[PDB]
Amino acid sequence: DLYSRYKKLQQELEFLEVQEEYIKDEQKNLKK
Amino acid sequence: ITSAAGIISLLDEDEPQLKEFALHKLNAVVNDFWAEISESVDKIEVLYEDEGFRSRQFAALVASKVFYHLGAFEESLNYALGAGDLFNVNDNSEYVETIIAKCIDHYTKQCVENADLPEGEKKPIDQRLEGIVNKMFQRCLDDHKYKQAIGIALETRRLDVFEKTILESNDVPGMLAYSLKLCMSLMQNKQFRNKVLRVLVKIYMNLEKPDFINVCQCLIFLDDPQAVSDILEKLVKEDNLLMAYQICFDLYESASQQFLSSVIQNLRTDQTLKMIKILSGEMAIELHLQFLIRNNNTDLMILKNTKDAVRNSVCHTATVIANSFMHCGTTSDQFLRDNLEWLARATNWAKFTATASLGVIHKGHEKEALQLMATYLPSAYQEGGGLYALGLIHANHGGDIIDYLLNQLKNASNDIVRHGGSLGLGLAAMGTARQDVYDLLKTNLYQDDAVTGEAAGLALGLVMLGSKNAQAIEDMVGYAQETQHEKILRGLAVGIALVMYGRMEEADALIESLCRDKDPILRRSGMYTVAMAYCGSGNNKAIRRLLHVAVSDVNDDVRRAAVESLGFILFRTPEQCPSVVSLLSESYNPHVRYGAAMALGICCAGTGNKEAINLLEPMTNDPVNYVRQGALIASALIMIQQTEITCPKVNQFRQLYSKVINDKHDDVMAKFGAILAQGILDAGGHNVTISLQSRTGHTHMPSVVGVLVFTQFWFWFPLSHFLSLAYTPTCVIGLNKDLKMPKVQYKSNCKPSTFAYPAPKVSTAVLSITAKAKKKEKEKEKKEEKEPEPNFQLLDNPARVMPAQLKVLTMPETCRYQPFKPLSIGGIIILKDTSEDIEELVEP
Amino acid sequence: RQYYLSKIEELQLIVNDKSQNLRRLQAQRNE
Repeated sequence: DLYSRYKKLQQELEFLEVQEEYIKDEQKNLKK
Repeated sequence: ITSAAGIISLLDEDEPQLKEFALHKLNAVVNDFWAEISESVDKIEVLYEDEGFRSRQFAALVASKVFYHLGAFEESLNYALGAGDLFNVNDNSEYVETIIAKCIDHYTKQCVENADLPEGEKKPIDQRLEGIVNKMFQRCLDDHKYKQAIGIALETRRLDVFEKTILESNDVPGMLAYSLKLCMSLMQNKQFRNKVLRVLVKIYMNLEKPDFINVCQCLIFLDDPQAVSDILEKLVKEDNLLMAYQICFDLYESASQQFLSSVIQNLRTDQTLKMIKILSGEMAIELHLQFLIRNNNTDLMILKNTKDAVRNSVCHTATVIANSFMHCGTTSDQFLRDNLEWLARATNWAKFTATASLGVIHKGHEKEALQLMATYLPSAYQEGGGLYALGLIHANHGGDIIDYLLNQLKNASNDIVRHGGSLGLGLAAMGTARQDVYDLLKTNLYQDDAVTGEAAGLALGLVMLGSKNAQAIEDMVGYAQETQHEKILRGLAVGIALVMYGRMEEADALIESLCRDKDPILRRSGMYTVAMAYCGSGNNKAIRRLLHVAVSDVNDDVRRAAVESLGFILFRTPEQCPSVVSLLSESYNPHVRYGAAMALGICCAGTGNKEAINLLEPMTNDPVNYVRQGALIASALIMIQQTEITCPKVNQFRQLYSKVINDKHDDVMAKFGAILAQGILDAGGHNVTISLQSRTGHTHMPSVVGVLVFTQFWFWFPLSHFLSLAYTPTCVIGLNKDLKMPKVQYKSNCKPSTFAYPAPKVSTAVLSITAKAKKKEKEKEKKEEKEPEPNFQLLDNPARVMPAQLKVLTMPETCRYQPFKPLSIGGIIILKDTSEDIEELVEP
Repeated sequence: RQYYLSKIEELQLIVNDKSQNLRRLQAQRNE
C-alpha cells in the first residue's frame, strides 16, 4: 500500500523527467 | 512569561552544575527560542565536544533541537544521533518524528550505497543510526500492519528484518504473497531482487503446506534449475502428483528452454517419464493444438472479401499472411485449398511467403508436420518456404526437426533455400545455443550471399538468444562492420539485439558501441539490443536513451527503431506508456510517427487500453502511407480478442479496415496494413492472443522475439510470420489427470453470448395533386379497413476464456471436480479428482 | 505511517507540477 504508492510515485517522477528531457530536445530540434 | 534568553549566560560560566541547569532550561524552552538560541550554537557545541561534561547527552539533544528549528537537517541528525537514550527514544513529539524520518532517509541512502559496493569497501554505519532504524522497525512491527515495515526493509536492503516481518505474527501469508508481487513487478536491482526471492523461497519452503506454484515461479525468476529439479523429484517421492503436474505445466508455460533442458537432465540423472514429457513441451503443445483445432471458427467471408479486393501482389502476400494469422494453429487451410488458382497467381518471393504461411497454419502440429509439409510442398522458393514453414511449426520446440533442418541446410543449393533453412533452423533452436547449429549458421553467414546472410543473422541471433556469448557477439559485430550487402546488416541488427535479450545490465557496452557506431544499421542493432535486453522493466535509462536518439539521430530508420523499442521496454506498465507517445506520434518526420504507432501496438499488445486506440484513431488518416500501415497494424494488435462491449472501437476499426482494403485509390502500403490488421484481429479463429507477458508475470521470450521480428517487416515481408510465435492461446484447459481432459463445464459471470466471439426512385412531391391524392388514398384505405440472458455462460474443457474475462470465471463447485490451482489464471490447470465414478472423457 | 504520508505527499506535489509542465511543453511543441 504505502510502500507501493511511494515507489509508484518515484517511477512516475522519473518517467516525467525523461519525458521532459525528450520534449526539450525535440523543441530544440524543431527550432532548428 | 519567559520573554528573554539570558540562560546562555549560565551556559557561559565554569561550574558544571550551572551548565547542566542552563542546558535543561534551554531544552525546556527551546521550542520557542531558536531565533536567538541558534547564534550561541557553539556554546552548546563545546558541551558535546568536551568528553568531561556530565550531561553530554542532553547537550547533544539540545543542539539537535536547535539545529532542527534552524532548518539545518544534516547537523541536527548528526547531533541527535550523538545524544543517547533520551535523544530520540521518546518517539512521541513532532521533533522526534522529523528526526526519525531524516534518520531513516539517511540510513536507506547508506544501505543502497553499501549494497552497490558491498565487497568489504562498504562505508561503516554508525551503531546509533542502525539502532534508531531498528527501533523504528520494531515500532512499525508491533504497532500496526506490517506492510510498512516490509517496505522499509526492502528499501534499506536489510533482508533480515524483512524475513522476520514475513514470518512474524504477519496475520496471514497474504502479506508474503503481497511481498512476492511487489518484488516481482516493483523492483529494479537484479541482485537485490534475487536476494528477496531467496528469502521468499526459503519462507515458502518452511511453510507447513508449501506454496509450490509460487516457489517454482520464484525459482524460474532466480534461474535455479537444480532447486526446481530437486523439488520436483522430492514431491514425486512424497506422492503428490497433481501438484507436480500443475507445477510442471506452469514451469513450461513460463520457464525458458535452457531452464527446461536443465530440469529435464536433472530429473533424468513411470511418473518421471510423464513429468519429463510434460516439461519437454509435448503434452502442452498437443493440448493447445486440440484446443485451437476444436474451437477454430474463422469468419471466412471476410477473407473471401479480401481476396476479391486484391489486384496488387503486395496485397496478395498480405492476404496470404492474414489468412495464416487468422488460421494460426488451427490446422485449417480452407482458404488456401479453396482458392488454388489465386494462390498460385503469386510468383517469386510471394510463393515463399505462401509456403511459410501454409506451414505456420499448422503451428504446433509436431509429428504429422514432417511429412505433411512434404505432401503439401514437395522450385527453389518452394523448398525454401517449405523449410521455413517447417521450422515455424516447431517454434521453440525443435527436437529432431533441428537435426533434420541442419541436414537440409548443409545440403543446400547455394540459394534462397539457404535463407529459408537458416530461418527455420533458427526458429527451431530458439535459445538452445547448440554449438553445431551456431557453426552451420556462421558458415552460411560467412558465405556472404545477401539474402542468405539476411536469414543467417536472425538465425544466429535466435540460436544464441539471451545467451550472452562473447564469441558469438564478436563474430556477428565483426561481420556487421566488415560486410557490404546492407540486407545482411539488417539481419545482423536483430541478431545482435536478440543475443542480448533479458540481461538489461550484463553488457551495457554493446549498447554504447552500437549506438556510437557510424553505420545506421548498427545503430538500429544497438537500439533493438536495448529494447530486447531491457524488455519489461521500464528502466528509465534505456527509455531516455531511445527517446534522445529518436529526437536527435539523423537516419530515419534508426529513429523508427528507437521510438518502436519503447513498446518492448514498457509493455509491463501499459498505462504510462500511452503518455510517452502522447505527442511523439505527431512529430514532423513520418518515420517517428510510424515508430510511435508500432510502439503503441507492441506496448498494449494484448490489452485494449482504449487510449492507444484513441491515439491511433487520428493517425489512421495520416497523409503518409507507412504511417497508416503501422497505425492499423498496431491497432489490430491492441484490439485482438476484443468484443464491442470490452472496447467500443472494435467495430469501427473493423469497418475502417474493410473500407481501406476495399477502397481502390488507397495506397498499397496502407492496405498491406489493413490486411495484416484483419489477420491480427482474427488470429487463431478468435482464440490466440498477443501477450508479451506470461500469466505468472515472467517475460515470454517467444512472444517478444516474434514481435521484434515482425516489426522488422519494413524490410522483409516473409518475416511477418514471426508474429505467429506471439500468439498464446486464451483458454483454460480442464486437465485433471495426465491424459484426461474431463468434460467439466465451468461457467462465467458475464453473458457468454453477451461478451465473446463477435459477428457471424423517389415519388415526386407533386404537392399540387400528390398530397391530396395521398390523403384521399388514406381515406380509401380507412373505408377499406434477454433479462434471463446466460450471464452464467457455460463452457466446455477447451473453453476459450478471454484474458480479461479470466477473473470473472466461475469455479466448477457445482461440478463434480474442482481445480487444484486457482482458476483465476488461464493455461492448463490440474483439477483435483473427487470420489470414484470419473467419466466424460473427451479426446477428439 | 506519517513518514510514508510525508514522502508520498511531497512526491505527489512534485509529480503534479511536473505533469502540468509536461502538458505545457507538449502544447508548445505542438504549436
